[PDB]
Amino acid sequence: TCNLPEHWTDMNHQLFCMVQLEPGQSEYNTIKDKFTRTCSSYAIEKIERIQNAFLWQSYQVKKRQMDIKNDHKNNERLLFHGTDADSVPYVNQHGFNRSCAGKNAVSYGKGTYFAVDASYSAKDTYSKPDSNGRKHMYVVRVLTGVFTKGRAGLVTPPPKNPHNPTDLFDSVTNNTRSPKLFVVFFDNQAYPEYLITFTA
Amino acid sequence: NLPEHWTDMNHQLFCMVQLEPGQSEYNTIKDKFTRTCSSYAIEKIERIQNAFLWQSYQVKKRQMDIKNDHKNNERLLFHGTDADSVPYVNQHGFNRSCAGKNAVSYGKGTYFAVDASYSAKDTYSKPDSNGRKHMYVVRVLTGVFTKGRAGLVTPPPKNPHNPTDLFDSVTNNTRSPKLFVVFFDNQAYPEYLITFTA
Ligand SMILES: NC(=O)c1ccc(I)c([N+](=O)[O-])c1
Repeated sequence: TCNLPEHWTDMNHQLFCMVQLEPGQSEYNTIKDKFTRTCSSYAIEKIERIQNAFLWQSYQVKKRQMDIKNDHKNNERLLFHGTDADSVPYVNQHGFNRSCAGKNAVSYGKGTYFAVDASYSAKDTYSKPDSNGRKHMYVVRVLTGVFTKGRAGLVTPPPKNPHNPTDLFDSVTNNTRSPKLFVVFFDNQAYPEYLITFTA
Repeated sequence: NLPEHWTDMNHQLFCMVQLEPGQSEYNTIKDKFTRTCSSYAIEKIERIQNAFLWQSYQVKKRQMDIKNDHKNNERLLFHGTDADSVPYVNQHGFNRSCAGKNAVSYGKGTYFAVDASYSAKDTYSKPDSNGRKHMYVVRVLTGVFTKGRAGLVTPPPKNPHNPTDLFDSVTNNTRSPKLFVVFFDNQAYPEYLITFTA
């Protein structure tokens, strides 16, 4: 699938690959710094770039649509998502699925949740340590677009005007002034870009 | 890249286009509907021109055609809905998070019927206060399918030792499918809206 970004490595005609990043090169350093800004006490085992051509293609289609609809290109944020080891193969291949969100982690709506700070996704309740103590967190491109405060029980973002109920916000947050989380409610509004495997 | 049979929308992104009973386009839909719904009468048939939904759906179709190594992945199916959901569906498609539970559930997704008679039941195409019932004709990427189960949140894996390689959809019966369930956004494009009455 097309418009692959220039920093991906050649995939030998594969449509999906996980590429372990070389420590000390610019790309690895950039992601490490984002994580260590709030997670300096954790130890990074490796960082992998997710090269999922089909997921990227569908995400970029949604990004172009949101850029057109909102009349600007300020629609993407880089956020974090902690998950358990058993969900990692699914996310790598299929992205994030609101139908899989826990349960008790839905306080601002029934969508997929993304943290501004890696430290929040680093909680064991999200990046559940596996049998060997390894924890997993994604660095995610998220199409947050135009957002509003969320609330429990939402299944889609609220409309921007209750008298035009189909023109929706793009995401919801806990606090519009100083957001710490964003929730998106549609597939392919979030692209898992890097996987960080780390320990306490 | 919008289809050439669509009306020129003057850079608008969404339009409903009323079809004329003369046309082959109208007649094929009427015939597909009447094959199992001879007791009902069509008020109108509208072509749904939704640029963004079409783009995302066509991307998914190309991906599924590549993955399955054939082009037998799409079926034209029916979906009855209440009038209050029509504005949302026209704009945003079918949302599994909004779907009612089916009387026989083969999974938690959006349901599409082979026969218009199924979608024509008042349980799905609920009559509005003016007696109007609403049924979509939908391009659905059914792909490779298996018999569903009520607990499904996505289609099951084809192979339990490769849990991420999924069937594309599920059905009530693989020998004689009458319903298909899909579990992802942009796997179904609402192409026509039939408004009909008893
Ligand atoms: N999976 C996560 O990183 C995650 C789950 C729930 C929440 I409420 C948050 N959060 O950043 O607020 C993150």
